[PDB]
Amino acid sequence: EVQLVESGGGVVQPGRSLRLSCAASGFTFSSYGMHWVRQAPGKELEWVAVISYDGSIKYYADSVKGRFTISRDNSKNTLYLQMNSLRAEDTAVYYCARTGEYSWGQGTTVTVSSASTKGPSVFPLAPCSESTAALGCLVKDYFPEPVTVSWNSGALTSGVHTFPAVLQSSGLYSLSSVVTVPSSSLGTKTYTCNVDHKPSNTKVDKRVHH
Amino acid sequence: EIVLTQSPSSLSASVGDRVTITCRASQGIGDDLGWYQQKPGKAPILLIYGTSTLQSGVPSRFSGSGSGTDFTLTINSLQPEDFATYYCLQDSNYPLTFGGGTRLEIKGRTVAAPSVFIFPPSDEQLKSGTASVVCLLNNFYPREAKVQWKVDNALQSGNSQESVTEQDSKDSTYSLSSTLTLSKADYEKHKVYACEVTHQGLSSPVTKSFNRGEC
Repeated sequence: EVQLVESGGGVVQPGRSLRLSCAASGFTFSSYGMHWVRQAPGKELEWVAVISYDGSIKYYADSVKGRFTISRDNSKNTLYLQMNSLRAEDTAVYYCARTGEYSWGQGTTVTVSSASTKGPSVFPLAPCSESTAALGCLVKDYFPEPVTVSWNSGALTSGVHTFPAVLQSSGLYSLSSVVTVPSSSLGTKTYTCNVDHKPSNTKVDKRVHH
Repeated sequence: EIVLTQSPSSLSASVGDRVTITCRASQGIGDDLGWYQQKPGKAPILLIYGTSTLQSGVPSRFSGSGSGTDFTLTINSLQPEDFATYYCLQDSNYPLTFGGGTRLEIKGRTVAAPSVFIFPPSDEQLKSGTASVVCLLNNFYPREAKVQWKVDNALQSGNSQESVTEQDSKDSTYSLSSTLTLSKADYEKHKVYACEVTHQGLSSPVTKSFNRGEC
């Protein structure tokens, strides 16, 4: 089966450079032509670069020209994208595309930002004072993505909602994880949220009291 | 560049329904328009290459139609595996262009109002000099909802961030979170913090509120 594997993405500061690679396999790499694409968080996909089968003709987008440069090593079966002078707009997941006169990879994620690696602060979400009750944890002021949340070490999945994180104006991420339970269960069952942020090696369990 | 306008934005259908999605080309692109399927956290799947030319690995359920400026993706006999977001693409000339996308939602079996909760800031966060008031809307349908923060009857804006889960596939519902963020100094100047929710399932807008010291 024809395949492309992207790599080289990561967290980078603005104005800095980064080059992606795309290992092509399962097809004659020197004959086929290649494309670069990117998808910003939530937005539609966006084309950025195109190269010929030999590296002859090359064309970028307007937001990337003069900073992004496309290339290809036909001997190692690889397509390259050097991205210089990176800007916050460039933050996206970049996919490697084949073309025919198509097949898309998993993509590699590039996050450009001036924030530093920082573990999250976990706070209880408990109501103030009905058949169903709600509790949760707020996972605030962390970067980079992702963080994982489970409830009672994975035993409590029914009624759990872990929302997609949002990017705050400070450049830090934040999310909430909630669970709704029968209002009678309060007082004999316990509810603790488990938060993992691998980049900062942050592991926290917080038991939420109503 | 050539603008591909996709219609509609979101779209609800049931397992079995026959549904079609429109993509329009700002100027002529010929027969070179294709169609892609993307599910959350996945890579785009090439449904169709150019116009109606269906591709290997895709069932005959899918169909392309149109030519020139107007194009259409049509799916016969909807299956649970086909609920995703669909994107039209043209490689007629550079730069390559994509449509705004059409998210294919599960047509909710019936209208469900959200369960609304409001969470005050924790004391320990109040230590940190900041305050986060959270408003939760639980398991509602349809997705369209309106959450308005009130602080001593003053309508807030630019003040909060919103988050939506993907559509639950057991009950076809959605959940929404709204975080209002103040400083401790700001938070302590005001007394009643209210969350007002407008949704189709609620005949009147529901207001869940708390007052400082109450918690």
